[PDB]
Amino acid sequence: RSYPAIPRIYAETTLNMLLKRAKKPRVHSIDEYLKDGGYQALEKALNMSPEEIIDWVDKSTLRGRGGAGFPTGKKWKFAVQNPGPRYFICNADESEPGTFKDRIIIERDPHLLIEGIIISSYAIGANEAYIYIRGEYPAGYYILRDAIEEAKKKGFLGKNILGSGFDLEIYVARGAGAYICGEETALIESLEGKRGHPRLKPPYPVQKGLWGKPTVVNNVETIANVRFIISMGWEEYRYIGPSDYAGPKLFPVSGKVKKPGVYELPMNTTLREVIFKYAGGTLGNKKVKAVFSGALDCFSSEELDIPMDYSPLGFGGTGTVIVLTEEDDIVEAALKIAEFYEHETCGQCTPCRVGCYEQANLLEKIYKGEATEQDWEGFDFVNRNIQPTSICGLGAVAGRLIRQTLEKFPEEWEKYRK
Amino acid sequence: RSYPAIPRIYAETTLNMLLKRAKKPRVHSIDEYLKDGGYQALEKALNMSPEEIIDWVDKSTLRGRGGAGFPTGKKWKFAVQNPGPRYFICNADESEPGTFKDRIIIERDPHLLIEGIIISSYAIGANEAYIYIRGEYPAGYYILRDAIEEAKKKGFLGKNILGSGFDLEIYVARGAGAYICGEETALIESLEGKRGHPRLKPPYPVQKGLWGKPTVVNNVETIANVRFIISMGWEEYRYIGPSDYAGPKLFPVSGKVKKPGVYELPMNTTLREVIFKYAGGTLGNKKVKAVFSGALDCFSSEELDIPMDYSPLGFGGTGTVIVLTEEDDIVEAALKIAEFYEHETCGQCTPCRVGCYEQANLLEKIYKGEATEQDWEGFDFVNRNIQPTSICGLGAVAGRLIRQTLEKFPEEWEKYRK
Amino acid sequence: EFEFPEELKTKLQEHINYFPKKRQAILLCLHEIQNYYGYIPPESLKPLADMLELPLNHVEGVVAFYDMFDREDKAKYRIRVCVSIVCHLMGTNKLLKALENILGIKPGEVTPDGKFKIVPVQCLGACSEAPVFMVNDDEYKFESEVQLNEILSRYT
Amino acid sequence: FKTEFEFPEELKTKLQEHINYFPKKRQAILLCLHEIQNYYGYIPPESLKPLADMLELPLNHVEGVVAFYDMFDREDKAKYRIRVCVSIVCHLMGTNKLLKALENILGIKPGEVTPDGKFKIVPVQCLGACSEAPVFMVNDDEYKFESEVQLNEILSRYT
Ligand SMILES: Cc1cc2c(cc1C)N(C[C@H](O)[C@H](O)[C@H](O)COP(=O)(O)O)c1[nH]c(=O)[nH]c(=O)c1N2
Ligand SMILES: Cc1cc2c(cc1C)N(C[C@H](O)[C@H](O)[C@H](O)COP(=O)(O)O)c1[nH]c(=O)[nH]c(=O)c1N2
Ligand code: SF4
Ligand code: SF4
Ligand code: FES
Ligand code: FES
Ligand code: NA
Ligand code: NA
Ligand code: NA
Ligand code: NA
Ligand code: NA
Ligand code: NA
Ligand code: NA
Ligand code: NA
Repeated sequence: RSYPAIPRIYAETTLNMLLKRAKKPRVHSIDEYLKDGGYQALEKALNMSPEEIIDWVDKSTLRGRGGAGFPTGKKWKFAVQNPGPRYFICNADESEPGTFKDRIIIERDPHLLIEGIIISSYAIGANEAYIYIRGEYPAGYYILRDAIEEAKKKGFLGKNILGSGFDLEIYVARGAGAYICGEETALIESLEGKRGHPRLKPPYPVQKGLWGKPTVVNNVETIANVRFIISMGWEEYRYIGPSDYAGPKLFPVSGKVKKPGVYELPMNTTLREVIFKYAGGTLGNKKVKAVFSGALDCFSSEELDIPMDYSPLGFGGTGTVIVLTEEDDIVEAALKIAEFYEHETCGQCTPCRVGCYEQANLLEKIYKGEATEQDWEGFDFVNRNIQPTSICGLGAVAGRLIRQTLEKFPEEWEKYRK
Repeated sequence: RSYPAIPRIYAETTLNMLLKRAKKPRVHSIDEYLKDGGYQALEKALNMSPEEIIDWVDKSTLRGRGGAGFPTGKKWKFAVQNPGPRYFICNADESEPGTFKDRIIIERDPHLLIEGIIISSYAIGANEAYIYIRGEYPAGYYILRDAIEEAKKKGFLGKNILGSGFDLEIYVARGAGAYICGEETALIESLEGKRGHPRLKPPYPVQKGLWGKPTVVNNVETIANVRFIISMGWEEYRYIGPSDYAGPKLFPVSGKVKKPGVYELPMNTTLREVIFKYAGGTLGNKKVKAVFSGALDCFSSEELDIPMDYSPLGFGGTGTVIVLTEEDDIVEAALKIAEFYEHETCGQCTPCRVGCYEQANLLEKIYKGEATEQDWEGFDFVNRNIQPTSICGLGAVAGRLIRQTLEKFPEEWEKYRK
Repeated sequence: EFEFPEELKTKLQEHINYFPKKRQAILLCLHEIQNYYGYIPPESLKPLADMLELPLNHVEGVVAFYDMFDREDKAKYRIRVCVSIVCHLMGTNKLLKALENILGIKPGEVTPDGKFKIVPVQCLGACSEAPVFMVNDDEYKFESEVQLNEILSRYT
Repeated sequence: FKTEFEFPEELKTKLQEHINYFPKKRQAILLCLHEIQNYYGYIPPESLKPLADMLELPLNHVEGVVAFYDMFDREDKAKYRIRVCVSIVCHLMGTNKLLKALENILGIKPGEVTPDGKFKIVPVQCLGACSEAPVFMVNDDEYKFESEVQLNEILSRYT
């Protein structure tokens, strides 16, 4: 049927895995998915033991693509140590600035996600699964609803799936405007009918999650790798990219490049290569000034030779690349990051509630040239004191990027201070 | 990327339609195009039925710009009365002397053409279209290939374009030296991997063309109008220029004028105006002696007050204006026209095959003062006898211009007969 | 006095019956209500609460927490305009100026007829196509005023 | 000693690309021939047998096509083909001055190749640039001729 309008995000792959179909800006339905061997990994998964699927995913070295980078197999392993019933959750809240990687799988190759969800669910003995998709992805929501019906009619969902004895239903939930709902425990609260307030950890979801039961939450992109691991085997999967950090990775690239969009690349790829080899270089061929890794880290133009991996010195994060060039004002940009955290703190913790607001408000005073000497010292102080007592990672990071800009672009800030 | 070098042909418009971007002598890529409302007419077309689009184009009074001036809408109606599959061909062979109008749309505003192709293909139910571009336009070829990729990226081509269900792929073919391949049946023969031999008609391409299926061939300039018909509506389009010869027209002006180039003008513009009001008058302010409508007609200094339309008393052709002034030798010019037909006859028909060669051979002897009395009489006879048995337009016209020079410039020919 | 029109009550019951537990359907219900009225009626919360078998204060907490929901300004068509970092760098201000040139309003404001409301929002997950805006569920890249004018004309 | 001609890999790959590009293989004949001529500086007559195999076409068909299309040359290898327009508009505006200048610079006339195999003058019909007459091309690049000095500078770019 007809779906809401979506911009045609450019996508390019050197690997032809996650973007084999999704490199084309259109909905690929079940017959088209089946044509290239769709749902065959599922069929194979169902003839394997749950424990063996966990072992394969373990040995693949797959790590979470949602930001915390936790090894996926070990997470599944932890969940099945605890008595059932168990729940599986696909996290499709993708609300961090610059990050649009997950939506192109949802909207173009839904069956790639659904297939991974069913395997993953079977692996942990979950008979009930959820996609939590942000509310500002209305098209993605209707695409997933229709695509889930397609799987049901083709016998991949429902009871006694393909004679295996394994039941699964997949419910699709919508967010309603809160970035914190991407945080796994807030996600769970939202699913339980409530405000999206993170919970004190421990306990962690794999022990106590939805309705207090063992719950695995994985990112869209993470789940999208599952088909491939079962299909190729773990050995062939690790042969993709560097052996230490193996597998396909999506990189959403925006800002001042010639070819903004999503790039499927191996994680030995450098940052310079993303920008200059793949994304076309910079608009106007201007010099790179900085790269914002979402709203988390700020890399200087002296840090481009780093690998796009999960190594200590690697880019890290979710591979989100926002490029700023020599005429972008670093302080204006830091203001925008602060504005984001001001709008997204849930307010449970006092230093986070108060600091996200003051960092924005004082930084705005600095930008507009209306800051007193005390507002400047207060800004510095607040920026260093959002993290105390915080029970989730938002409060841990709301000052991080801005602090890095202060360290790496002192002269531009000094100008504002004069 | 780098394309082959092109001369910067001057362009000028009083209507600011086909030459809106192409009046600037560089490539305009998709972002520039989209910024001016590009592909918006396509989007509106896909919300209309194919029948409505034919009716709009029909009602717009758009006529072919390739030389035959056949109503475009009615051509489409003829094609769609025959069972599919149907094919669409944009003719980009532009190889007639003096004619350089189509290339500046291809090289400067490719998307104007591609957008036209997609609407037209949708209108006739064709899921496979071709551009046949002469091999002597390499840059145009590479510009079209790149531009077609851009269209795919933004989902204007491929399967299920913009949720419409309409599928399309545009293929780009190259010519290799033959003017005859601009003739629509020879074009089609070339696209089937064969020599460009014109076919006996009937049957006409709209019933039997590429692979024997209904085929619409349309000229570049014709297709470039389709965006505007849809965008403005057929009613507003028809209000441009004289109501009986409506729409923008491109006029390639060359030879003894101050400002040679392409002019977009209404078709109630006179020939005198093209030369003296737009093209800057003549070099050295010398008098006009004659104007060659390409290699088709020759007009005298007494025939300048005629409309640049397709009226019987009008300029006709493709609007190609080649200006000769008072010191230019008409016999020498005629020789050049003779040499062209000599080089481009396919040779399938005997009077064309031998008449094109003999006209040029005998005229060369007349010009060099080596002609016998019997060569004079033979030249006159062959000039009148190229047309018999001919199955395409070349044979019918290979003597036409030269005959008009004999009738309108007898004193200059007599000089050679002495 | 406030009962939901039947066509809507039906639609809400669908959501409430879709998850294993009724309460899980609060957000879908609120999206549905807002869709229907062009905003969230405060008086709509009471009977919604009854259908979810929840207290009213819970429903009220939820509406107030989730930013997409509005209980103040009725609007047929909500123009969500991205104000985050990437869209800012790539021309949020030109989009807004161009909205203002065309609609006569700024972010926060509803037109007099209640047809268009401009809603500044955080990143919409389409940064490659900055600057980005939605009109209800439809999402688009901003190219120019000329291009914007013709998109908005599709909404009547 | 001698062997049955085979395409080098670099070329065989470009050829296979053109054949895969259209829905029917035989529709790629002209793109294939442009590619061969681009690789060798001409069309080698022995190259036509194996192109016919790849096009699933009879050899005589391929030969007929090669003979019909004027851009293709089976006689003379040249690195750079100088296509000189000899049609009506270029004639009126100085085709002869351009050929004179070409003879003065390169020492050759239309239809000839320089001794080194570098340049061949090829007279052609209207190149569709009549406003920038007189027109010539050097392989894919196209220019207006202005004068001997300006011509020499253009040619200095081909090496
Ligand atoms: C403030 C904030 C916001 C988000 C997150 C964290 C925090 C602290 N996380 C990470 C999430 O809690 C969890 O790590 C992952 O969803 C687990 O899946 P993977 O192991 O990465 O597949 C997260 N993850 C995700 O998949 N999508 C999202 O949009 C977000 N958003
Ligand atoms: C010898 C000869 C040469 C040509 C043509 C005819 C003949 C007899 N035709 C006209 C062509 O057959 C056909 O009429 C048009 O391409 C149809 O398109 P329109 O109806 O003009 O849009 C033609 N048309 C065109 O678009 N470009 C060209 O270069 C030529 N060349
Ligand atoms: S750290 Fe901030 S976002 Fe996280 S729970 Fe505390 S107040 Fe909420
Ligand atoms: S009239 Fe001349 S050009 Fe036309 S088909 Fe016959 S021989 Fe060929
Ligand atoms: S910053 Fe606007 S869509 Fe991401
Ligand atoms: S006559 Fe020479 S390019 Fe046209
Ligand atoms: Na893009
Ligand atoms: Na097993
Ligand atoms: Na994400
Ligand atoms: Na959300
Ligand atoms: Na040709
Ligand atoms: Na709210
Ligand atoms: Na969005
Ligand atoms: Na030939």
